[PDB]
Amino acid sequence: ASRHGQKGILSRLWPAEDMPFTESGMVPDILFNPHGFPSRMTIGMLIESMAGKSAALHGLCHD
Amino acid sequence: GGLTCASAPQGTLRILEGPQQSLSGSPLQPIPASPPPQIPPGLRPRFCAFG
Repeated sequence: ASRHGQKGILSRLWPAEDMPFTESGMVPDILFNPHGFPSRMTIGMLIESMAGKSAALHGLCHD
Repeated sequence: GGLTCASAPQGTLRILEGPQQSLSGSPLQPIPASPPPQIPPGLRPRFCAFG
């Protein structure tokens, strides 16, 4: 789950070389479907994603 | 010692302590607004693109 009430079930442990790596070098760690959003309307997982990415890039903890 | 009766009293004065004046101030004292969040000073790109 997350902290925005959005359960997932672990379906497939995908090998790391098959993951979509980014332009910075990073693989992801959990892939989340864009079809869990529009019926559930958790905007708070979007702001938490931007917020935690920007807090891990600055040494900050965000309010 | 007979204690005869008397007429009907006209009015009844009620003595009571006065209202609490000068307790409340004429302006109000609110809790101040929690500030909007600031972009912190000293933010720079620490990630350089590799290679």
